[PDB]
Amino acid sequence: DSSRRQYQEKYKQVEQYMSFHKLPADFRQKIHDYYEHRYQGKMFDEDSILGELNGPLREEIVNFNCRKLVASMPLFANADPNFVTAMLTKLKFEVFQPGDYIIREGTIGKKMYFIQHGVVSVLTKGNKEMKLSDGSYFGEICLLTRGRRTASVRADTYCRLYSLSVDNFNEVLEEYPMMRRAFETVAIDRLDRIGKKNSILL
Amino acid sequence: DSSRRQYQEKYKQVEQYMSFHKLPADFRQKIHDYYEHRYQGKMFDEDSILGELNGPLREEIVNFNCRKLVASMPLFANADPNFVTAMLTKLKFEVFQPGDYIIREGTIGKKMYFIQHGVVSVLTKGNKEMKLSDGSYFGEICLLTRGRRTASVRADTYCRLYSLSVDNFNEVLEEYPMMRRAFETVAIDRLDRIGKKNSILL
Amino acid sequence: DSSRRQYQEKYKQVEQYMSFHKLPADFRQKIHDYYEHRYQGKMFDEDSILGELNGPLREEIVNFNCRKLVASMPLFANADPNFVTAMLTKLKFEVFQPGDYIIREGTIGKKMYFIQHGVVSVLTKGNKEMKLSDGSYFGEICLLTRGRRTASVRADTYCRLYSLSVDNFNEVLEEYPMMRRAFETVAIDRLDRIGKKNSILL
Amino acid sequence: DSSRRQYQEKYKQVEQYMSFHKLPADFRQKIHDYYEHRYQGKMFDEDSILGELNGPLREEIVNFNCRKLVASMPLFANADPNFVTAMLTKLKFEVFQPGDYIIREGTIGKKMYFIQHGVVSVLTKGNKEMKLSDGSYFGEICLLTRGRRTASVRADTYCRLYSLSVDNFNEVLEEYPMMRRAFETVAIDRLDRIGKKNSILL
Ligand SMILES: Nc1ncnc2c1ncn2[C@@H]1O[C@@H]2COP(=O)(O)O[C@H]2[C@H]1O
Ligand SMILES: Nc1ncnc2c1ncn2[C@@H]1O[C@@H]2COP(=O)(O)O[C@H]2[C@H]1O
Ligand SMILES: Nc1ncnc2c1ncn2[C@@H]1O[C@@H]2COP(=O)(O)O[C@H]2[C@H]1O
Ligand SMILES: Nc1ncnc2c1ncn2[C@@H]1O[C@@H]2COP(=O)(O)O[C@H]2[C@H]1O
Repeated sequence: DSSRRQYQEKYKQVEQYMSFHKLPADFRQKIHDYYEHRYQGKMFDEDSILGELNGPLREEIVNFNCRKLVASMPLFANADPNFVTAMLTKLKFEVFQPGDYIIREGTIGKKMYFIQHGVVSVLTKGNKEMKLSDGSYFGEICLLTRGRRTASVRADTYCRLYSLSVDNFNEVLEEYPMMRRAFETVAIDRLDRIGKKNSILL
Repeated sequence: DSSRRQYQEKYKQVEQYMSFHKLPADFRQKIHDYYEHRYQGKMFDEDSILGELNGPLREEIVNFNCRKLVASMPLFANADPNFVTAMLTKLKFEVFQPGDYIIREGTIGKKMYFIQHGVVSVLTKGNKEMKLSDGSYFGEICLLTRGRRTASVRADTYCRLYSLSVDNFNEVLEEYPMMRRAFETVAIDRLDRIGKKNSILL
Repeated sequence: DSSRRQYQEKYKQVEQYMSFHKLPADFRQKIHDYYEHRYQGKMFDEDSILGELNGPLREEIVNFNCRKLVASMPLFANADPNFVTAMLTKLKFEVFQPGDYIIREGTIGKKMYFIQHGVVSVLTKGNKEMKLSDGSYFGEICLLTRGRRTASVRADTYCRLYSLSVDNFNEVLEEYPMMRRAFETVAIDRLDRIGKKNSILL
Repeated sequence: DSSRRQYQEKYKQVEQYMSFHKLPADFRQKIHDYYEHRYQGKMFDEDSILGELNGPLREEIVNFNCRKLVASMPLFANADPNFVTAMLTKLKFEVFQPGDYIIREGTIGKKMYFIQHGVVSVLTKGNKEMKLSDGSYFGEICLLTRGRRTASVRADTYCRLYSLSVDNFNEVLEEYPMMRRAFETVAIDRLDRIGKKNSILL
C-alpha cells in the first residue's frame, strides 16, 4: 500500500502545480491520462530497491520481468543471453500518447527505443511512411553515426517503449562488438530504403 | 496546500539560520523581501514533477508557461519553434533586487540571462551606460569568446530573469548552428559600441 | 532501533515490488535469504554517518571495523598501514549466494574483490578449477590489463566479499606505485598457470 | 528548534552505529567530543539554505559570517575583495582534535587549509618543526606542484580549519592569476627553508 500511497501523493502534487500554472482542464485531462497509462496507480522506487541487491539477483529479476518483451524481439532471438541481460538492465520504460512525435528528423539523438506495445510511423522529409510495431527498435542510426536523426517517428497509438541512452548503447557495444556490426547492417539497409547512404557505417 | 506548507517550512529554516549567525534585522528584512519576490509564498519541486512526464508533455507545459516571455523576445520572433523549446527547457528562473550587480566586468562568465521583467544597466569600465529591459538578453559574449565579461550589469529595478548555463548554451548551439551566427553578429555590434573587437567572433 | 525499523521498512517495500511483479514464492525466498545474510535485520546509512566525521576519525573507525579482515590478508601483512587504510575506505561490502557467478570469463571488468568469508572457484574456459578462500583476492587482472576477464569466478558457498571499483583501484595505485608492481607479479604468475601471458604486465 | 532536533537525531544514529560495531567507550567518547566541537549541538543544511538565494545574497551572507576570519589573514589583507569572496564561498569548515595528523608527508594532496583557530606543527622528514596558528594557511604546495606533500602537519591543539579542494583552488586561480604568483612565491620560500626546490614554481 506504500506504492499506491506514493502514486496518490505525487499525482496530487502535480495537480497543485497544474492549478498554479492555470493549465486548461483539457490539457490537465491529457496529463492525468498519461499518469494512468504510465504508472497505473503505482509508483515504485525501482533503482533504490535493485540497488540493495547484488548483481546476479538484479539480473535475475530484470530477465524475469522482461520475458514477454524479449520473446518479441528479433534482435534478441539468436543473440547471446548475456548481451540481452546487459541491455535490459539499462532500459528506461516510457509511455507516449497517440500523435506525439517521439523523434523529429534533423535533431541530435541521445537515445534509442524498443517497442513493447504500440504502432509508430517512421516519416521521411520526402513523405514516405513505414510502420513499426511490437518487437521493433528505432532511433539507433544517429547513435551509430554521431550525425542527426534521419527520419521523424510519431506514435500512432499509445506506445509502451523502453529507451536506451547513448552512453549505455556505446557501453554495451564495447562489450559486444559483433552486435555493433548487426546494428550497422540493418542501419545501412534502412538508410538505403530512404535514399540515404552514410559511409561511417561500413 | 503542500506547496505553501513547504514554503513555510523552508523559510522558517532560513530564519533559524539567520538567527544563529546573528544577522542584522535590516539584512534579514532584505532576505525576506527576496523570498517574497522569488517564491511568492510557494515552493514547487518543478524538476521532480517534470521528471515524471515524457518529453513532449514536458515541452508542452514549458512552452505554455513561457508564452508571455516568448512573445516579448526578438531573439525568438522569427526563430524556429523547436530552438525556442530547446532553450526554454534549460532556463532557471532567478530574481535580483535593485542595486545588485548581476555581472561584474573582468570576471569569467558561466551563464547568460534573459529579461522577463525589469531594467538593467550595462556599465563599461569607461563609464558608459546602456539600459536593457523586457525581452532583452545579456551575458552571452563571454560564452561565445571563452574570454572575460566585457561590461558590468546592475539591476536598476527588481528583475525577473531566466539564466542559461554555459553547457546548456553550447549544447543548444551545437544543435542550432545558425543561431550561433545570430548571437555572434549582435555580439560584434555590441562590442563595437563599447570600443571593443574580438576576432574569435568572426 | 532506527536501524531495525529501516530494515523492516525497506524489506516491506521489496515485498510489495515482488508481489507486483508476481515473482515465484521460491525466488522471493531466495531474495529474503539474501536480505538476511547481507543485512542481518539492520540498515545503517554508513556513508552519511562517516560523512559527518573528519578524515582521521573516518580512518580510525574503518581500520577498527576491518581488523579481522586485515589480519587474514597476505596482501596486507607486510604492507604499509597507510596503503591498507587507503584501500579500506573504498571497499563496498557485498554478499553472494552459493552457485552465483561473480565473474564471467570474457567480459569487461569494473571491480576487484577481497574474500572475507567463503569459498570461490576460479574456472577457465579449458575446465581447470582453482579454489580461493578467506584472505584472497580476485578480479584484479582485468583492471591491470584494461583487457577482459581471464577466467570465471563462482561462489561455492555463501561469500562475504568486499569490492573495489576500477577508479578507486587506479587511484590507490597512483599513490602507492610499489603496490602496482606487487599486483602485476602475482597477476603474471596466475596467468602463466592458466596458459596465458600478457606483456602489458611486464 | 529544527536545527537542534536534527543534531539530536543524527547523533543518536551515530550512537547506534557505534554500539553495533562494539567500539570502545573511550573511542565513543572521542567521537562525542568531536561532535560537540564540530557542531555545538546544531546541524544546519547550509548548502540547501544558500541554494535558495541568488548570487549576491549568498556572497553577502558568507562575507558577513567570515569577517573575523578574513581580518586575521595576511593573504587577504591587501587582496581584492572579490578574490576573497570567490574563495570564501568554496570553503568547508572542518575540526581536528589535538594529536591528529591533518597531512602526512609523501602522499597526494587534494585540498588546502586555512587556520581560523588553533596551532599546527609542520614536521619535515628530517625532524624540523615550524608552528602555524590563526590566519595562516598550509597544504597549497602540493596543489601548485601536482607533486606530493612536502611535509607532515599535525594539530597541536583543537583546530578549526576551512579547507579548499584542488578543483576550487585551480578555479579561483584561473580567475585571479596574480594570486597564483603570490602563492608560488611563498611556496618557493617555504620549500627553501626545508631544503627543497621545485622548478615548476618558477
Ligand atoms: N527504412 C527504414 N525503415 C524503418 N525504420 C527506419 C528506416 N529509416 C530510418 N528508420 C528509423 O528512423 C529513425 C530516426 O532516427 P535515427 O536516424 O536515429 O534512426 C532511424 C531509424 O531507426
Ligand atoms: N553595446 C552593448 N549594448 C548592450 N549590451 C551590451 C553591450 N556591450 C556589452 N553588453 C552586455 O554586457 C555583457 C557583460 O557580459 P558579457 O561580456 O558576457 O556580455 C555582455 C553583453 O551581453
Ligand atoms: N591461476 C590463477 N589462480 C588463482 N586465481 C586466478 C588465476 N588466474 C586467474 N585468476 C583470477 O580469475 C580472475 C578473473 O578475472 P580477472 O582476469 O580480472 O582476474 C582473474 C584472477 O584474479
Ligand atoms: N618552511 C615552511 N614553513 C611553513 N609551512 C611549510 C613550510 N614548508 C612546508 N610547509 C607546509 O607543509 C605543507 C605540507 O603539504 P604541502 O606540500 O601541500 O604544503 C606544505 C606547506 O604549506
